[PDB]
Amino acid sequence: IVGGYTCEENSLPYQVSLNSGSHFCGGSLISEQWVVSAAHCYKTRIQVRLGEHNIKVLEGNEQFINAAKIIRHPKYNRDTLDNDIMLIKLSSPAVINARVSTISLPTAPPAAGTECLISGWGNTLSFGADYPDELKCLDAPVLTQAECKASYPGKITNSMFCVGFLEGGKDSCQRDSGGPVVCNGQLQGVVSWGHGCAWKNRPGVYTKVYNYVDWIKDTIAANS
Ligand SMILES: [Ca+2]
Repeated sequence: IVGGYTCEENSLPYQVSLNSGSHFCGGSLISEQWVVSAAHCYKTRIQVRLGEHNIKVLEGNEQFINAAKIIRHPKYNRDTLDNDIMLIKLSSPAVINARVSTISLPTAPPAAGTECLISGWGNTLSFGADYPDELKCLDAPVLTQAECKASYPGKITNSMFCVGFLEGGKDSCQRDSGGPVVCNGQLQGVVSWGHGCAWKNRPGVYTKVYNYVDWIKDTIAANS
């Protein structure tokens, strides 16, 4: 997250870190045993880290649980990032408590102009890279589809929407990928891509979670 602030500790209890030696992506806990992330974050083995604030120091609220199933959307396109979403089934359920808990799936799409909360342990620089120890947060609005499309002409599919600031300065970034965009208490987006981070006319592009609620339901039911 570029241009954000350090979140209050364990104030986003649905935020997870995907770890494969180091942190590499975010995710969102949607039930005791299931996480939503980006398909481009797939690896064959993933450890999910819940209850984190400082990802470098064991503070006492962490739960580390291996992924048992890692299921990309079957229409994920690895060139265009169309359908950039995946589900992770934990090998055992997380213990739900004040510091680890779920985020609701969305009941409607978010309107343009809605203020959302984006979070993660991704890069904090617009040129180069620096990764933080503590979870970062960003308050940002949903942009119109026309703004999204004008920012990335020919690249915005029907699974994508934009959130951010066309003037630049504040955005998600590398290793925020897979993590949440929450608007009015519902998971509306998955951090997906952009050109650079926090550049003018290059807002973040996010997967439209609302478009996948039925897919999530069905996939979970079939893998239970
Ligand atoms: Ca920690």
